[PDB]
Amino acid sequence: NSQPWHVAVYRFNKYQCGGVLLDRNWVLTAAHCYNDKYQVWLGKEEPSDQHRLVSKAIPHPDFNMSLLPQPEDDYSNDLMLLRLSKPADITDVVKPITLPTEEPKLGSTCLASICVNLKLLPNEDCDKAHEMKVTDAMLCAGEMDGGSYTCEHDSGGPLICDGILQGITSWGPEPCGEPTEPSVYTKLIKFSSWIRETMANNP
Amino acid sequence: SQPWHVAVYRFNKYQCGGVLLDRNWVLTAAHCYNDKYQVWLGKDDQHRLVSKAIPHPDFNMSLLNEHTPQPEDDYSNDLMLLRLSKPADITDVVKPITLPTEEPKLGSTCLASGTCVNLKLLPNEDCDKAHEMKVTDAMLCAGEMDGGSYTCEHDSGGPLICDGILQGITSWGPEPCGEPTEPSVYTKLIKFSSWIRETMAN
Amino acid sequence: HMGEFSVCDSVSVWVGDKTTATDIKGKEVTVLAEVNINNSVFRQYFFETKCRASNPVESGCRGIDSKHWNSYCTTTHTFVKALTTDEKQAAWRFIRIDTACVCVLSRKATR
Amino acid sequence: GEFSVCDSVSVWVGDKTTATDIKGKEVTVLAEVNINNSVFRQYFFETKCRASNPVESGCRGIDSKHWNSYCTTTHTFVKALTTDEKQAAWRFIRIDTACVCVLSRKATR
Amino acid sequence: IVGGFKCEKNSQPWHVAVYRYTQYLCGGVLLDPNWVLTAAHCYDDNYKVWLGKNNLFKDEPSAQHRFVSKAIPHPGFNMSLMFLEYDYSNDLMLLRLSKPADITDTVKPITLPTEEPKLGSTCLASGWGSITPTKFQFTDDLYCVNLKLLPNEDCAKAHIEKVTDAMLCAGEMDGGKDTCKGDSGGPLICDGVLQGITSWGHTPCGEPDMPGVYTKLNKFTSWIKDTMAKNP
Amino acid sequence: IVGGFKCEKNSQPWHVAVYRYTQYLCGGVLLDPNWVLTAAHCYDDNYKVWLGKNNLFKDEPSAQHRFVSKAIPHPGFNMSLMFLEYDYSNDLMLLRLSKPADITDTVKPITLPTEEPKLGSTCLASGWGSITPTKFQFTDDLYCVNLKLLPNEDCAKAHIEKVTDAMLCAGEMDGGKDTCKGDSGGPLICDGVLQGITSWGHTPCGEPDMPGVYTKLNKFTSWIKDTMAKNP
Ligand SMILES: *[C@@H]1O[C@H](CO)[C@@H](O[C@@H]2O[C@H](CO)[C@@H](O)[C@H](O)[C@H]2NC(C)=O)[C@H](O)[C@H]1NC(C)=O
Ligand SMILES: *[C@H]1O[C@H](CO)[C@@H](O[C@@H]2O[C@H](CO)[C@@H](O)[C@H](O)[C@H]2NC(C)=O)[C@H](O)[C@H]1NC(C)=O
Ligand SMILES: *[C@@H]1O[C@H](CO)[C@@H](O)[C@H](O)[C@H]1NC(C)=O
Ligand SMILES: *[C@@H]1O[C@H](CO)[C@@H](O)[C@H](O)[C@H]1NC(C)=O
Ligand SMILES: [Zn+2]
Ligand SMILES: [Zn+2]
Repeated sequence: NSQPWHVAVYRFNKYQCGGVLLDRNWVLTAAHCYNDKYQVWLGKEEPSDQHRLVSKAIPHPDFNMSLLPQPEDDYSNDLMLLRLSKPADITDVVKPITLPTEEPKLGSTCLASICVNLKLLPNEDCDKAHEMKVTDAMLCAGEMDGGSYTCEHDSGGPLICDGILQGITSWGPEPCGEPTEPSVYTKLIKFSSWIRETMANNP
Repeated sequence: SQPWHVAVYRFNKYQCGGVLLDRNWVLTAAHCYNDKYQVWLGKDDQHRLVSKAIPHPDFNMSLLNEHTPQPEDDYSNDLMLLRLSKPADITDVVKPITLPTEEPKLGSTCLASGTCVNLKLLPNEDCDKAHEMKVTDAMLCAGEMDGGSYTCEHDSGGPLICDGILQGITSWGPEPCGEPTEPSVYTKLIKFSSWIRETMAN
Repeated sequence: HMGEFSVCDSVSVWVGDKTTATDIKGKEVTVLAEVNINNSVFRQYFFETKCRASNPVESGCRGIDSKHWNSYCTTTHTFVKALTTDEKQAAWRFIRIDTACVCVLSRKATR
Repeated sequence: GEFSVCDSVSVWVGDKTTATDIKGKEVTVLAEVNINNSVFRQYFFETKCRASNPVESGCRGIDSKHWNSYCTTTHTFVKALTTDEKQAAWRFIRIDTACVCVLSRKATR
Repeated sequence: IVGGFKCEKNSQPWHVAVYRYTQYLCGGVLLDPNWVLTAAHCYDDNYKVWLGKNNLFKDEPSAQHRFVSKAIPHPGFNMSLMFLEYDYSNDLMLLRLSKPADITDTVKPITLPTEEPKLGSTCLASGWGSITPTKFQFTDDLYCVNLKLLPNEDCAKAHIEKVTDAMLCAGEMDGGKDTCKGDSGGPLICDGVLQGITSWGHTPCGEPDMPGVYTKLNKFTSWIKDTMAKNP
Repeated sequence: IVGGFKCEKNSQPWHVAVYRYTQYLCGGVLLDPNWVLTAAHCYDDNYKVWLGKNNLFKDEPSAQHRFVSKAIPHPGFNMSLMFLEYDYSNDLMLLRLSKPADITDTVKPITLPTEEPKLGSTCLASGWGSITPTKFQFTDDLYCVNLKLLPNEDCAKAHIEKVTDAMLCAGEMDGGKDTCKGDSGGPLICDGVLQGITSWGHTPCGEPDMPGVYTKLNKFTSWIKDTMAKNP
């Protein structure tokens, strides 16, 4: 019954990214997951599932396409909207999800899909792990304070803090990063007007 | 191409290897002892059941089955003869091997088998150095060292054919393998020839 | 959901609350959490991968011919050098760590 | 009796010079460790596959008519002394550890 | 059936060929016009039944063909089955036909046991299973073979799998005769009386000192007569 | 065949059922009295061939059953096929019969192409395959279905597996009709003239925007007569 908005973007010969369904026609993933061909698998093939082909790929212009590993790399504006060729069917396993309204509070509990309980940490905790460049247009989340930690990294996957969509997983070492080192997600409010625009101008 | 190699299927515990000595006899180790056996020859190839189990009387049965591995254990006399309920058919894949005649040279190039293997027959002190088990005069010691890639193989009861001739039988050793440079201890076959030849004839 | 998948399911975690381990010599040993080498403190974390189930499906592993083969998933181990205590000494010994989930087969005697 | 779906081999490796860091970059391994002279050498336990198609259909025991199969080598992360240009430290390197079977559905009807 | 002879034109009317849509699945015996008995391990999601057949690829008007509406396997069979020491104990399954069988000369029911079979008895086993030991070469014609009823100890000695008091051990010791893959659910008629149903054995089939194992039907005669009237 | 109708008795005399001993394997098309054609991925180690059949469990005298003495698969078929982007290109196989088909009213050969199919052509496909999309339920009766010859681009769009030069794309785009598991080796006759053989597709069958892929026989008519003339 868990996370119905999640989608798998079969990028053919490249690594399988994740994504969020925002509308019956729109899927939102990461720009670095860009490829020529795409196939979007929604749902839990075995029908409960759903698979649509993509008819339009639209990365943010303000992204560096040369990035398709060094610590002075700006993954800023890592966002992409994929439009399905036929609409997704709403079922008890496939549901869309709304763009953020309110600002994310530091210290909030967030979920993340060779589902995890994260905490929204201050951007500095990310900066100190010299992996990539961390900017105001990104969020920092880390799984915290237990004995054992998990190994997941779903590029383009949703970061849902306190019930609402707050981010989208940006770059990070795969399958997983290091034992206590946080991951960086693309802050969504900051790009809200862009998504609503690309969605109302490409139907 | 090691036709003498046999697999002793012990039922609900680890497998053991062995050597085929005669169309009718199989030679494995005493620590491989169990109540039920099944001998797999070749490669269901051939498979026979064992009628006569015979451990060397001078082995310690208390050393058998699940002791907490302490280094004061005298696995000496680790040897066993199994008799097949039915003879083994000789094929281009199932062939026996003769007992030793000559003493082993230290420095010899030896072969061993198997979660091949090119060894060298070292002095017993090299084994006595890894305080893993008690090393006596009724045992041999072999290790391997031509590089930076040592294979993880330890076949309980399997052969140690040195300078082309049979010389030993793999005794107790850590499984699957030991510390990366550590020698293994095999049972010396000459020291026990009289016992074999008589139990094979009488 | 629509593509490739493992024959046996697994999970990979980083372990940092490990206290006991059975080393390569078969001896129970105690694993410490912090190392001390060249003026620095780094905590001992081990990457482990275990099976999620012995039967991801009743018939055993996925995609096996259940009318010809008996199957089960089992956890495979590896050896990693870690800091340990064997009541008296503190030394770097190889300990047994869980690493994969492999499928094993046997032949069905059912006709 | 029993046998694996994909064959494997386990060896100890002591002649490892280069490896791939967890962050994805190259790194050079260091043979001896701890004190001024070889208190202990770096040995890594690796397990690779023997072949991708042990049986020309892929893995053993799969329903060839229904599934497409292939054996692949799975990796693990182990802490080890290494160096990047001049800075040397303890890094997690990618080490081979198992041989698992992968599956997809056969389109052939 | 390895090492056997072709059965006479219409000698085994109780013999049933259980299909799963269009593919062969197992053999079986006809107990009642409405009932067929086969082995639990033939459990699939559909059972067609071909009654009164001899050659699966010929025109036989004598034959009938029915469907099945219900399937009831004995609860003792571990369905994880369908470590080397497995227990295929209560291998048994009742199969209720849809419309009843037209009992004719070529389709006659066989009677259940009320007897503990005697050792040394000469038994008959039939089926469309393989004639070759290793490779699985099923037969078009129904084959028969004469086996000898050995004591359960011969089986336990040679097989790594459990031999229990619900199992009948039968076969030849010099080898060359044994039921094989695809013969399951078929009868083991000892001394004219149905005493068993082909369950498990060794591959390669027909090896010396390796007898087949058949389900002992007289330790189950209760569960059958109960479950038959119940119309479950 | 999902979404089809039961064929018209003598309508498909070229239709054959290839069996592997006692089990159904694939369908086929009869070309010469002593030659049958089926798909390459039906490669097993024995091929029995049922000719002139309409219902697999019924008594049809007009039928015949021949054994196969020689199998010749195209060298282009990557037989490792009996990562998701597979290439089942040259899916084709000639099966030479032991004793010839007795050409009659219910057993008639269909002629190889000269033509190159046109789009929009309505094509027919028959077979004992499934009538259910997801799980497989084979049919006793021979079903027939009328599909539309679509452009190869409709197939490459939806399928992750390579669609190539030696492939024909056919089906309906609304969904509801498409060959399915067990229909392989069958014919795809576009406007009276045979143009293809049923090779691969998508499971579930008959999904909207997911046509089936058939073997374009025109690109192989020279291999057929060559290997027929060499009486292999
Ligand atoms: C035959 O099929 C095999 C696949 O079973 C092909 O090998 C694969 O080739 C693709 C590229 O075409 C690679 O991405 C896969 O990794 C390969 N398979 C494996 C198991 O590694 C092979 O190339 C084909 N041969 C021909 C002549 O078509
Ligand atoms: C029926 O079969 C299952 C196996 O499929 C049995 O489970 C195994 O039982 C043995 C002991 O009898 C254990 O050693 C194995 O480890 C068990 N594990 C698994 C995962 O198979 C089961 O015991 C059998 N039925 C009953 C009723 O117990
Ligand atoms: C794109 O990436 C390169 C290398 O990281 C960087 O030098 C360059 O400035 C980037 N482009 C822009 C427009 O910033
Ligand atoms: C037999 O082995 C046990 C365990 O190693 C040991 O305690 C005992 O002393 C040995 N027997 C003799 C007679 O030394
Ligand atoms: Zn055997
Ligand atoms: Zn689909």
